[PDB]
Amino acid sequence: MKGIIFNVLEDMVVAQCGMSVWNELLEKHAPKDRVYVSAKSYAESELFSIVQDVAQRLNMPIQDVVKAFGQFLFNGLASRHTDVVDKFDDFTSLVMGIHDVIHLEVNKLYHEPSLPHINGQLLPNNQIALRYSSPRRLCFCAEGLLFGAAQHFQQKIQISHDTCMHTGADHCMLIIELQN
Ligand code: HEM
Ligand SMILES: [Zn+2]
Repeated sequence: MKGIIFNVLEDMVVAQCGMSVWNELLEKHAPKDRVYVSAKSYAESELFSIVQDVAQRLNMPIQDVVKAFGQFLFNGLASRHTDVVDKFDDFTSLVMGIHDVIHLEVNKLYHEPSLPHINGQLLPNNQIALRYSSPRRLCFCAEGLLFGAAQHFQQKIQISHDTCMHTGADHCMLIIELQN
């Protein structure tokens, strides 16, 4: 888990709960004197432990917190990597470009990143079928990021997530319908 993800999480937690809460979370869940360097890889367990704590504090499902973070995360990534996002003229182009374009540019900018397996099909009814697979099981973060990307492009969307790893499947299937 690259530090940039933790950095955007910090922005969210600090903005919503204050720096003392963020530092408390780091004391509880990260090694002593932890500082998240954007380019460096960290144990994904640190991220999950932090988000698990937040979710339990709010008495919410962890996956709803993860989805909220995902939506927040798109702007966090877009802001830090504007050149990458600027490559896309619309929502559909971005989503269909996750596999080819995003994956490439991240591997160019980061040392040994851990990216999900994402594959998109544009269907003749102009729905997008997005397959997700990852050991991290962060499909709800993916769902959140898609909504974030939709907001960015001023595009309204609906997502059906009727196959999911969290129920035992070896992948998730996110059907994205663009609406008016
Ligand atoms: C709708 C658009 C996107 C989706 C669905 C998506 C999906 C994801 C997900 C779900 C993760 C969590 C890791 C995992 O699941 O294994 C991730 C990680 C990541 N994504 Fe994306 N992403 C999107 C856009 C972007 C963009 C625009 C960038 C720009 C650079 C980006 C760069 C990254 C980076 C740097 C990581 C962390 C990799 C690591 O921790 O090693 N993503 N992505
Ligand atoms: Zn899923």
